[PDB]
Amino acid sequence: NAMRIGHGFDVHKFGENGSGPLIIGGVRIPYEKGLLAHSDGDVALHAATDALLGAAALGDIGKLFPDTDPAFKGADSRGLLREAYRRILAKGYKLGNLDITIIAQAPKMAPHIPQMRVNLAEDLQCHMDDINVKATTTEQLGFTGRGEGIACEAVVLLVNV
Amino acid sequence: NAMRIGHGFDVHKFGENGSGPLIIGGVRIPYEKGLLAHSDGDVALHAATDALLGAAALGDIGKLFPDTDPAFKGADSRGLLREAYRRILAKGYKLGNLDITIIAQAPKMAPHIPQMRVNLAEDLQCHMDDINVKATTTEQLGFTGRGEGIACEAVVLLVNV
Amino acid sequence: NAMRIGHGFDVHKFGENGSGPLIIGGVRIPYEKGLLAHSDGDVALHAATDALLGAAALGDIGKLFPDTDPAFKGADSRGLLREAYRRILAKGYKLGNLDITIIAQAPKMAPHIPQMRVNLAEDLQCHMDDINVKATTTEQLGFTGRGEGIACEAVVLLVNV
Ligand SMILES: Nc1ccn([C@@H]2O[C@H](COP(=O)(O)OP(=O)(O)OP(=O)(O)O)[C@@H](O)[C@H]2O)c(=O)n1
Ligand SMILES: Nc1ccn([C@@H]2O[C@H](COP(=O)(O)OP(=O)(O)OP(=O)(O)O)[C@@H](O)[C@H]2O)c(=O)n1
Ligand SMILES: Nc1ccn([C@@H]2O[C@H](COP(=O)(O)OP(=O)(O)OP(=O)(O)O)[C@@H](O)[C@H]2O)c(=O)n1
Ligand SMILES: [Cl-]
Ligand SMILES: [Mg+2]
Ligand SMILES: [Mg+2]
Ligand SMILES: [Mg+2]
Ligand SMILES: [Mg+2]
Repeated sequence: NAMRIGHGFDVHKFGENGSGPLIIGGVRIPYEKGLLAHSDGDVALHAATDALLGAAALGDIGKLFPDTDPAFKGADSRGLLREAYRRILAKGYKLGNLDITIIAQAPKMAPHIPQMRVNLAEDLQCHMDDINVKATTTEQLGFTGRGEGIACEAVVLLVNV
Repeated sequence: NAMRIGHGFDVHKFGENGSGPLIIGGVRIPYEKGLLAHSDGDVALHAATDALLGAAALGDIGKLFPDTDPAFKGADSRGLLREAYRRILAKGYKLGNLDITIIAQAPKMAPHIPQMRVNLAEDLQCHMDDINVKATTTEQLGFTGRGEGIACEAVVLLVNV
Repeated sequence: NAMRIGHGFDVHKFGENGSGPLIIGGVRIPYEKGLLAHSDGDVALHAATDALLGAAALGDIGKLFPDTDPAFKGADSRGLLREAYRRILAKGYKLGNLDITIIAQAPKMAPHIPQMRVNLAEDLQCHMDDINVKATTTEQLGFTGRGEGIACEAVVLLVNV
């Protein structure tokens, strides 16, 4: 079977005005709060990993890396992504292309998108043209608009090698 | 045209502490409330049906099965899915693969995912490897995090027969 | 590379009981409020444009048409869509198919869907069978259910010409 589709969706709640600031798409972004989570809280990498595992019918991140397991407290999401991708390659698939939509009232994602694409293209061993990332606001509506957290949605295509 | 993409999204509000407990992905899940709806309220099957009808440019579930029509009060969502799939086959398409993301603060979906995949693979007459299901929390943010309802998002690929 | 996937997501907040009523999918829909936005606020066309640009790894609408730029105040979203599609064709891709899910408590989208599909098929120079549009409610949950805005989600497939 030639191609497979995958979808990922992930949310994190902000901490308080201590938090050690954002990592999104492997990029450290300046901000007054960070996202609370078992690992580094990288919403964009989580959504992307799930899209990949989902396309491969491998479940999701929780399947591969139990949230219960203390070996992943503060785990680097880029490492989790690379491991999942390794498994996807093992199963005979490689990335066709990926598209990510970050949903956050703030901070601005646009300055960091090029580096995010760099990190992803590295991690998924492909050309940067196979990675798209956008960011969008929720016009101050709902919990993202209220600034209580950031959500991220990802969509992916795997090609059979 | 070789392949077609489809997306589905569906939400249901919980009832009170009577409700007759969850059906999700055709699986009856133990819980203090059920989801109010015209049919059985199976959010995951609704999202999946819409993804399929959407890929086929057949509209959505409301198009095929009027919500107004009393013949579908408490309708089995698996039956609705099978009917839609019948129509998709009629139009010359079959499932490539499906991926589903349930968004619910509770109860835990993970124990039921294998059976959900069984029901879907049966319904869409395919191998279980063409079905992925994940569940995710919203970290207690928004109406799902607040426990007022469950949302579900589905993505699908149809292949031309 | 044969096919590319894209995802779009967009939200707009309603104005007050002046607002000059809805445009969605290029269709003017009767309503007591309109959606506030820099351009015409057409959530469905925005989500679709982003899905297209995202599949093409061209970023999103903000990339092509700065929100800062006064040349796009009240810009027609259909025009923005046509420009983006022009760029996608330039890059060697054409629409495979598109699917859109409008998320709105009200007004009813169903009466307008056929015209929306007409506008899109015109804009993306394809057959209406390559366009699907659905609408869904959020059962009065969250900010859409509360009627403070409308959200829209789009998914797309590009084929290499
Ligand atoms: N956290 C965020 C959110 C948005 N953006 C940028 O702002 C643009 C869109 O933001 P938004 O206010 O959500 O735009 P629209 O909803 O499309 O506004 P309009 O109705 O005027 O088209 C995006 O392309 C993105 O580059 C960003 O950098 N960081
Ligand atoms: N109703 C739910 C919600 C979640 N899960 C399980 O819990 C995992 C993820 O839950 P969540 O708390 O949403 O995880 P993350 O947001 O990814 O947490 P982290 O930041 O620590 O990675 C999933 O893989 C799923 O198996 C579940 O069984 N039932
Ligand atoms: N703003 C809206 C929202 C919904 N609809 C129509 O109503 C149907 C579904 O609405 P909804 O109440 O969201 O349906 P379900 O959630 O699927 O209800 P049920 O549980 O009974 O299946 C759709 O197919 C659509 O045609 C509409 O015209 N305009
Ligand atoms: Cl909310
Ligand atoms: Mg984490
Ligand atoms: Mg129902
Ligand atoms: Mg606008
Ligand atoms: Mg909400």
